[PDB]
Amino acid sequence: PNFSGNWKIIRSENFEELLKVLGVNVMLRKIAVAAASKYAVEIKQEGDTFYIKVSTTVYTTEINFKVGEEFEEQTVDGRPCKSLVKWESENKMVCEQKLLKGEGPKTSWTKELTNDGELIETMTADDVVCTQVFVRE
Ligand SMILES: *C\C=C(C)/C=C/C=C(C)/C=C/C1=C(C)CCCC1(C)C
Repeated sequence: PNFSGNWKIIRSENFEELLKVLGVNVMLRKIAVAAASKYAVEIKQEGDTFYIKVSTTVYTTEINFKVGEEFEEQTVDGRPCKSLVKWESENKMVCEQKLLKGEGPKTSWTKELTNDGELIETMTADDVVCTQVFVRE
């Protein structure tokens, strides 16, 4: 479908609770929550190949992958992982991650296009699910 677009966050839920699972201390969590209110996602999708640029006010990175082929990225708290994206439905993809070194919570993310034109991203650490909602800019 059409994940392609420039997406601006309109809602962020449970992000602090996710970072807490990930071991981030309280005051860095609060500043990161503030940073998540400026979270923007730029997506270019060509077939099952995705170019995704995620950014806040002072930081930007790119995540490029093809559905079904392993790649390397980082968890949201910054630890390197191996990742594999698969479709779950026409408009939703799920990414499973595996830490490259050491241990830690089981992390994953998802992206979904709703039939209202919203992008819904979730991020998971063990038990805790962060949900962020975007609209096209
Ligand atoms: C939606 C798909 C992918 C691959 C996105 C991954 C996004 C992140 C690891 C984003 C982290 C951020 C959050 C949620 C808010 C503060 C700072 C970032 C923008 C880096």
